[PDB]
Amino acid sequence: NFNGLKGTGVLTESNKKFLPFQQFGRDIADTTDAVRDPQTLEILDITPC
Amino acid sequence: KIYSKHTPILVREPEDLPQGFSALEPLVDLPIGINITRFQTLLA
Repeated sequence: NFNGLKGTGVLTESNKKFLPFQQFGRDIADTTDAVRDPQTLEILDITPC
Repeated sequence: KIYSKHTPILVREPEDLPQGFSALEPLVDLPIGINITRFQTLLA
C-alpha cells in the first residue's frame, strides 16, 4: 500500500530516473509499474507474480 | 509552472528566435491557490 495504491507483486530496484515533480510511472496498458517510496526516496519497480 | 531554457555559452548571433525543437523541464511548483493573469519580472 504505497501512499494509497493497493496492489500485489514483487518490488525490485530500477535504474529509471524520475523528474522531481513526478511520483508514478506507467506503461503501454496505462497501469502503474514504478513507484517512489515516500519515506526514503529511491525508485522501485513493480512486476506481477 | 515556469519552463525555462536558460542556455549560456551560445556561439551564435542573437538575431532571431532559435531553431530546432527544445525540450524544457519545469523548475517551479508551488501552491498559489488561484491562477495568474498578469506579472512583472523585474529587470536589473
